[PDB]
Amino acid sequence: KMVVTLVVVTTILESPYVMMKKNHEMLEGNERY
Repeated sequence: KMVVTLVVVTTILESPYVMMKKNHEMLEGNERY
């Protein structure tokens, strides 16, 4: 074939500021919180 030639945002779980979601285990990323 053609051959080539060569922001960390921290927080803590405190209500109502940061709370867990309902399906938190079934989500990933920033949508978990």
